[PDB]
Amino acid sequence: AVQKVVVHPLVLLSVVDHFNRIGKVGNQKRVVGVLLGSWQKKVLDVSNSFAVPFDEDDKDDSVWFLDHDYLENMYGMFKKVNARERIVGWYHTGPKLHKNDIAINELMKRYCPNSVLVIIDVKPKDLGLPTEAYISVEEVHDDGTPTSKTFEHVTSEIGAEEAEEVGVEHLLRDIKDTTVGTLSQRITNQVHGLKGLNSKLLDIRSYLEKVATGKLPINHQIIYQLQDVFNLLPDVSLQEFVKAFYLKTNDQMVVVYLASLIRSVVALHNLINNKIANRDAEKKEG
Amino acid sequence: LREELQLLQEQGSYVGEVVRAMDKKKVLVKVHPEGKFVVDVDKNIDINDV
Amino acid sequence: CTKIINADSEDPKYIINVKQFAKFVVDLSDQVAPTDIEEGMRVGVDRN
Amino acid sequence: KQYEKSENDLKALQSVGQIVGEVLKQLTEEKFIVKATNGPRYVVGCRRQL
Amino acid sequence: AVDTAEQVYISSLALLKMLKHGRAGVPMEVMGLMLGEFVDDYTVRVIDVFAMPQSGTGVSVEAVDPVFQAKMLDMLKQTGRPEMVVGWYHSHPGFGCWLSGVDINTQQSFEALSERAVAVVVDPIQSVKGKVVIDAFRLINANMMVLGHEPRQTTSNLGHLNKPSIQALIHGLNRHYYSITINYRKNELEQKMLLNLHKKSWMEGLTLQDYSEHCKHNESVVKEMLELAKNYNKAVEEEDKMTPEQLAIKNVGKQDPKRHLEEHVDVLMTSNIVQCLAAMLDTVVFK
Amino acid sequence: DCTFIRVSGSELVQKFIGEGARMVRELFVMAREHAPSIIFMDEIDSIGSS
Amino acid sequence: SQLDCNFLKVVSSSIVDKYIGESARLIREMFNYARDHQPCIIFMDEIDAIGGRRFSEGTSADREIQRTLMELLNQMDGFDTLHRVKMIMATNRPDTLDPAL
Amino acid sequence: TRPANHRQLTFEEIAKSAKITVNEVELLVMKALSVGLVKGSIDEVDKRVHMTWVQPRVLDLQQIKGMKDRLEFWCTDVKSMEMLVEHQAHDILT
Amino acid sequence: EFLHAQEEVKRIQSIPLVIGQFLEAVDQNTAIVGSTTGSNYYVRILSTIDRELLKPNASVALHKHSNALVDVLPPEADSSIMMLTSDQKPDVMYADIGGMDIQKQEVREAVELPLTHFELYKQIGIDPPRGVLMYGPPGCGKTMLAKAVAHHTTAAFIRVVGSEFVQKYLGEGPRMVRDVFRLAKENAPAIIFIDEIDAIATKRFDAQT
Amino acid sequence: ENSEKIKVNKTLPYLVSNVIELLDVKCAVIKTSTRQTYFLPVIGLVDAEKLKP
Ligand SMILES: Nc1ncnc2c1ncn2[C@@H]1O[C@H](COP(=O)(O)OP(=O)(O)OP(=O)(O)O)[C@@H](O)[C@H]1O
Ligand SMILES: [Mg+2]
Ligand SMILES: [Zn+2]
Repeated sequence: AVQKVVVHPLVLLSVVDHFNRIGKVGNQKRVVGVLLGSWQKKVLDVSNSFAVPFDEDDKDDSVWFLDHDYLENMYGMFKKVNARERIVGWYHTGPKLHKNDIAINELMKRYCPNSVLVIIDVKPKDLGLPTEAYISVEEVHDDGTPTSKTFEHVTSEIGAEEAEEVGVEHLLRDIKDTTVGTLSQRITNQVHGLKGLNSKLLDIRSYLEKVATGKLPINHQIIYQLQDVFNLLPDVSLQEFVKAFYLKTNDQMVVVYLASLIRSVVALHNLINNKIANRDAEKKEG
Repeated sequence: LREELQLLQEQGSYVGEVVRAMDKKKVLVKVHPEGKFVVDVDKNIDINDV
Repeated sequence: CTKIINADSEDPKYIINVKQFAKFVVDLSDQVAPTDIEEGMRVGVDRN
Repeated sequence: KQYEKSENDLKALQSVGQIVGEVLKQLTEEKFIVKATNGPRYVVGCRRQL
Repeated sequence: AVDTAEQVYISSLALLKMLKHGRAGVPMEVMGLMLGEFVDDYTVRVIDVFAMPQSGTGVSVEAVDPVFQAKMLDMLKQTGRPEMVVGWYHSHPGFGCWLSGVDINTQQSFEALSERAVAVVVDPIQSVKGKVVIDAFRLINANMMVLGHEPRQTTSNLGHLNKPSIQALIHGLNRHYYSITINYRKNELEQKMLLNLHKKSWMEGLTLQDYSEHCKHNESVVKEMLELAKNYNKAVEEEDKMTPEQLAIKNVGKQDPKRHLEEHVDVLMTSNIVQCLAAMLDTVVFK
Repeated sequence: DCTFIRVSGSELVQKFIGEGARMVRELFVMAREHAPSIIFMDEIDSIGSS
Repeated sequence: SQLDCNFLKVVSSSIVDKYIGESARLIREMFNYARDHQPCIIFMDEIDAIGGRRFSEGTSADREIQRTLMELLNQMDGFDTLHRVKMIMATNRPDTLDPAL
Repeated sequence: TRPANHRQLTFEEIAKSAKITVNEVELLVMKALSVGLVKGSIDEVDKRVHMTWVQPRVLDLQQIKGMKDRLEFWCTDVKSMEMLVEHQAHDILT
Repeated sequence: EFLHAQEEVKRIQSIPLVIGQFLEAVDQNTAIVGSTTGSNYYVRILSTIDRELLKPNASVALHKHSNALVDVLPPEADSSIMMLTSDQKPDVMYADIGGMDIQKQEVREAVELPLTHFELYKQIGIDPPRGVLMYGPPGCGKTMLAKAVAHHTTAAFIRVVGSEFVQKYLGEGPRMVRDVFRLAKENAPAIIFIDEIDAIATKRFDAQT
Repeated sequence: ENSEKIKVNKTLPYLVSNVIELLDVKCAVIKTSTRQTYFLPVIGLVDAEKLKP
């Protein structure tokens, strides 16, 4: 039972460099390491990590290597220098995840019972995706269905404590997405807030294209869980009509007479204060 | 605003009382909760400070 | 310099007052012998 | 049982120790005026849910 | 064959390891190592930092554990990258940055073993707001007492980055050690992933905060803006020749006529437009 | 049109040995600084009795 | 004993000494303790020591006692409602007590 | 059947389809509201039943096709009038 | 960069400030302040604070390290901390007293009425009365009437008993008298009820003690 | 290994003080001989029942 995980920004950061460490010999396109944590409540916390040697073969995709002995000693080091921290799970990248992750997880659940895994996305870093985290439960699958593993999802976020925002704010220094925004800042939030609306929708576009067209076997769970979405959107009516112009006008009145008039009179005050001070220095030059 | 914010980021000055102190570029200051100090002057002021 | 309240047996665990700063439970440094560190004596004390 | 006592001390070793003070008044919904037992006055806040 | 105005490159991953580990043990002057590569004569880079277990002595040569040294180095050889140590650091909470008398002895140990072995001093409790009090130093000989200490040469980037501060030149600056400049090996794909992932909001960009507190806040500003308009009436109908360039300067108070004016008009404008414009779009987008 | 000092004299007792007296010396030098001066006493049935 | 709470015992003769502003200070504290623990029973034996009666001149000692009395007299019926607190006064003398008491 | 365009169902349609009498449809719909397969409401000045419904089921792949066409009309309305906003306020967006 | 500057100026003050007291002002934007750590200082002051709140004296807010003036506290924000507001307040009402028909009206003229209908006094030019003495045999509704005024007043009410401001140290008592009347003058139209004052009221001719 | 770890962090010199009172919500209020009163929620390498003011 996990509410959400809290990503401290040293861990992802300490994944990207380790991807860049092996990148000079880079032929693996995945990096697996150990995720240290600090379990507090139903909300989880992560603030440290390290890596571990791992390999994987494209053929048969089930021959894989977590190193236990390397995981024993180096965690024994980080325990010795800081006894606050313990393991909570592991990480990898390459968002098209290999199906071997059942075997990786079920091994190292003997280190943490409620083990958890976080996928970072080093190269896809563009539209709307910070990270992603899964949780491991196993039902059979459903009522009259065979057995399965079925990774489940817990929502994620990026956390912030003091003396890392100090490291953050000193490192941005360029545009920073400055504090509480202007008119231009809010409109861009509406732009790329909406540019991801169809982006999530173009993904759910392609799913019920390729499942309803007739390629891959249908889930049943996702279908009716999509159905109630379409029977929940609001429509226009007379009660929506007279109400909207009741309070659009009420928002409008504050703009119209109180903001446009008074800003004009202030600029009109700057007329007379300029023109008096202009010509009284003009007529008194000589 | 930059000139203010830099001079804000500065450890403030002490205050010490001198009714009289000796000459030759060094004076004798007891400050507030402490003893006496033989200090040096800055070069924008005089030895005629007494 | 300080004073010594008392001592212990087989191991120093000496009790010493600056008395203007606090009273401390300290050790002797390696340059001395534990004989002449008797009670009520002026001793040389490290700053750190 | 002996390992239980050792792990209690590993918990016990990491505490910080605190400062005793008393509240003089409340200024705003987050600004307080407290005073230490032997020292100065301050302006403080709460943790989350105090 | 002597020193110059050099340059120290620290990685972004180093700096977060520095001032988190310093903030962790805020009373007790934490200690760690500095792991990089001497790239040429007068630039140096460091890519990685790991900490040290803390002894009862504190920051000295004895807190350097040689068996923790070689074992930590060994398990970084096969994972990540092996490289040479290039220095060390410690934390000075109660004051900004200067090498103490025990700091100067452990610097002698490393500069005898290594090439230059740059030290780093970090104050975590002073480094709070938007600036970091971090500085790096290097021990200078006494053999050049008849010659120029800080042997610098043909460059004009010495007068930048700091004048030697008064709280640091009261200690062994500039006759025991010298300062050295710091800039950051800062790159794309780490800059953008720290920008876009720490401050982001996707579905929040078209929410409403709807109207029970929004239209309430439309009352919350207008009311004192009425009274401040009556105060704006007062100064303008006053308009007396009381030497009016002196009359304007002897009553600066961050007050009525323009300062406490249209600032409110801006906030009333930005709040209501972004509210009503997002309201019309949700009618457009959702059916 | 002169420097005018109001002292309701009961405010020179404060709590301490010393301090209640030394400000009287520190009063008249503050009146000597603004050298034309008038100092006023309220209710000498207090300090000044017998 | 019957449905007890923080019962107090005051001998009412240890609460006088040399310095003038202390006998009122004890009485203020003992009532603040009673407002702290809401069921409470005050017991003060031998009220006649500090109960007394007010009169013209007793110059040295008696003015302290009357000011001690008026603090007691008007913090059990003060501006604050003494709530959930009961007081048992016991003295063997009383012929002369304050009629306000 | 009707996709909430006019989900205000008349009572006679229940009395026709379920072939139950008029007086039993209220106990019939309060039952299904009690079980929790629907979250509508009942008016009786018109005797019409309002329907806000949350119990979904299988929708038989030929009706995934009509579900696709709803999603595409929904798709192009998002994209088109996003472009109208970006082109209108391009000079102050930056 | 102008918005970066106003932010960094803004977030220098939301911090655990230390509190000292303002002592003297040299000139524009620099002054002398003494801390409540002892050890009087000399620091720069801001450009935010209107300088008419630094008269000779104010409790002020100070940064830890840079030690500069940061903010001016509200006047006498503590002193003796005596504001009877909303538990504790009266547990009584005005009509609860039976039969003091002349006397409820007479207190009402001096206390309740000039707070509301102040213009009636200005219409005649009276200078409405300032103090009131109540006296009688004990148990005749004196403290009860004072509770009823504290119900239906809209003023800052301060209760005093006439014994806690004579106390241990020398000169300590009259400083508490100073603490009350500064606190009332700093506050709104206010009411000070000093309960029985014949402790400190008897006229002395001379004391050989 | 834990006893070796406690050995290093339990190190002379010591401040002396006097326990003023003891609480549990195990808790202690301590005035040092620097004339400074501190609080600690966790006591340390003794037992609370073995202590006295
Ligand atoms: N007119 C009245 N109506 C109702 N109750 C009254 C009246 N007069 C007196 N009392 C009762 O007498 C009690 C004493 O009231 P109060 O304390 O005001 O008298 P007092 O004269 O102030 O006594 P003291 O002067 O000794 O303080 C009150 O609790 C009240 O219940
Ligand atoms: Mg009374
Ligand atoms: Zn050091």
